Amino acid sequence: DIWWQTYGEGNCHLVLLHGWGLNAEVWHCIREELGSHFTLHLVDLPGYGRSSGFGAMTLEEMTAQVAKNAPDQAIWLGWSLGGLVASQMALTHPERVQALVTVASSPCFSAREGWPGIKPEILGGFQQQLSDDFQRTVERFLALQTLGTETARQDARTLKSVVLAQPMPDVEVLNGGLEILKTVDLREALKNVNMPFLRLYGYLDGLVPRKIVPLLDTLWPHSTSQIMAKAAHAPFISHPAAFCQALMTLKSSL
Ligand SMILES: [Cl-]
Repeated sequence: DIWWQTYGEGNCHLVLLHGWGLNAEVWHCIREELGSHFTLHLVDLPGYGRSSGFGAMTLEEMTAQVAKNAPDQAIWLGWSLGGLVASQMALTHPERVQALVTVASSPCFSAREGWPGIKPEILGGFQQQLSDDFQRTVERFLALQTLGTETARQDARTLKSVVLAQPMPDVEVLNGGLEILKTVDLREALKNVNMPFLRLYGYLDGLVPRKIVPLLDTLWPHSTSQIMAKAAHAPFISHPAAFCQALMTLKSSL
């Protein structure tokens, strides 16, 4: 079964989805601040963290499992890979999604024609590297997410601690997750979501290039965006106050 946790007692439900190679413990730093304003629903994505017994899955397969024991109605907030899951949830069960929020996430992580992103050969390299250098490879992908910030060292340690505090997922699971990043492109599909859609980014993010923000402001006219100036790929860790404020403003606007 998929591991779900409820935290807090706020009058708006908020689902929080973590990124690749991690688990819901990444949200520990913002729980207290958010818990009076939201009831939080924290999930370990299938195959990750405490959600054992799953193998490689496509985004479609993964989201359908996450949906099973998710709350009836909530804001859905996804970080990085979690942002793809939240997006797919908005596309499949719009009546269950009060608002879609992505944080440091792209609808298409891989660079393509006219589209900034990660070279797909780089993601393929990480996949290949998992076979013989499993632990360091996971850590090397995570190490990219905190660079250039005021709190880079501390924040990289935070993510590494999250990884090390639980058993490692199966290589199959991790390889499959990179395949989702490498192959999924939700740019066209997301034009059609009609609930509030807020996209948060870190200016210094080395995985999700800030150049995509104006491209998507134009491609997705119903959506809105905010760039945190001094944050990289984990803005809720480096800048929890600004992150929480964005969610307050969203909550009031529903
Ligand atoms: Cl990710």
